[PDB]
Amino acid sequence: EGEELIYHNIINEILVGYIKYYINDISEHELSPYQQQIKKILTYYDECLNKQVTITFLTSVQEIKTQFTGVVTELFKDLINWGRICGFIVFSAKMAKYCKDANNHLESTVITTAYNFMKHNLLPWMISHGGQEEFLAFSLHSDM
Amino acid sequence: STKKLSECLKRIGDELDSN
Repeated sequence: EGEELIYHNIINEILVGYIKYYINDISEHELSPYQQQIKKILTYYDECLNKQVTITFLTSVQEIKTQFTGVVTELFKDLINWGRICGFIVFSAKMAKYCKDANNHLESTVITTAYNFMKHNLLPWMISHGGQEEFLAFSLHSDM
Repeated sequence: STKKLSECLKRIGDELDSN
């Protein structure tokens, strides 16, 4: 209703929306204008990552939490920046895509695990460093 | 593994955070 509503709106726009489009639960033009703009840099991050290596894994809610937590907590132990927030989002989308693929009905667990982490561990950093507007400025970068 | 994926996610994120 208050600060929770702000935090909920930010995470929904920046994280949940892209995962639901990476997952085919939601079409491309179901996205807010803010979302297809930042989709570009998330999409580009995904392709940059697929050059590097491929991901293959998860059978239980318990296994999603430990595997997801382990990676992301190691992703930000060192430092937090908008570039690795992209990787966080992207990584969250790739584990959700795995779930809807296997039709295990665990993608919901992925979204909620990523949401919880971004709220507790990332949102104070992102708010103080420009938040939603900055990630929008971060999306432009070099259009090569 | 998992520790190596992070450093991949890290340095990619680091490369995009440039300039």
